Amino acid sequence: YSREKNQPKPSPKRESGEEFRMEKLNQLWEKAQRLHLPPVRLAELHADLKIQERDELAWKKLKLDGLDEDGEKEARLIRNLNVILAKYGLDGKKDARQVTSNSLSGTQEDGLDDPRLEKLWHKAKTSGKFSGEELDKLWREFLHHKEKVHEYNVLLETLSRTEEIHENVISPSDLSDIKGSVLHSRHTELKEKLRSINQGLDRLRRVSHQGYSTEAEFEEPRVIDLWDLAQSANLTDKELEAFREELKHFEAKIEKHNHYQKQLEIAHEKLRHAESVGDGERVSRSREKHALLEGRTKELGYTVKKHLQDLSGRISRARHNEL
Repeated sequence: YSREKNQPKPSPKRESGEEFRMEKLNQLWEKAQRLHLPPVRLAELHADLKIQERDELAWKKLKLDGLDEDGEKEARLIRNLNVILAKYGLDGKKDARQVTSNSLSGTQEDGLDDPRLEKLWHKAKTSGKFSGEELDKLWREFLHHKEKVHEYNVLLETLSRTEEIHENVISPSDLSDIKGSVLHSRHTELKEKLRSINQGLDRLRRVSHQGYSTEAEFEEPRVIDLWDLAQSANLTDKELEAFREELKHFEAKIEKHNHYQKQLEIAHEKLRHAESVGDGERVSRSREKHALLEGRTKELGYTVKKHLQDLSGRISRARHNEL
């Protein structure tokens, strides 16, 4: 009834020892142990890891014999490592960056390859102070767009293939079939995600074209104000009169420049709209005035610069009576 059959139970020996030849591998094994997984899964997972160890030995021996050269074998092993961790989703990481660092560095120098990218990078870097710290921030979002876009495009292109299957896409359906949260939802996500991305790039354009320095770059209430003082700085009547008219014209000139700038901005908007026509009309006329207005603006700034130096020196001191 009992059927003892067998029942071995000899004294225990070596209650501990080394499992894997590597401590690192041993650590991972312990991690799986604490995780606790089904018997079948544990045996299968453990087996796979064992294969990796064996393969490692083989790779070493192959190199010893002298066969590997491209290094694809090692790359395959590395890729598998990431793949296994990726599937398990145990590829956890956190920011910390220890106090010490290799600070070694010594590889190929790279940064900008596409001329278009160099335009924005250099434009800001010089347009103001877009120092690699600020440029880096802009780059954070730049690549962010590249990665997100590739995911949407890559994923779309991925499922796009499963559409021309045996070349067949048509059925007695005005809109296939929608019952809620099916097709319409996908289209909405497409417009929402793409428009968001499109708006994102537009935002970057607006930031670089709008999110820049504001307020007058000069018109300081010090230099110009000082000239205004001139009168209160105790001057002669003749010099005061010539000065009064001189200052009046200076303030009037700057004011006029500002007016042109306003019209220049509006004119620019019209140019963009007119260009949308495609007929090429009004484009030439708008461009002509566009450059002319820009020319006067630049010319005015130049004149002010010279006037600033001339007046600065002459006003330095009304030493020669009427100067």
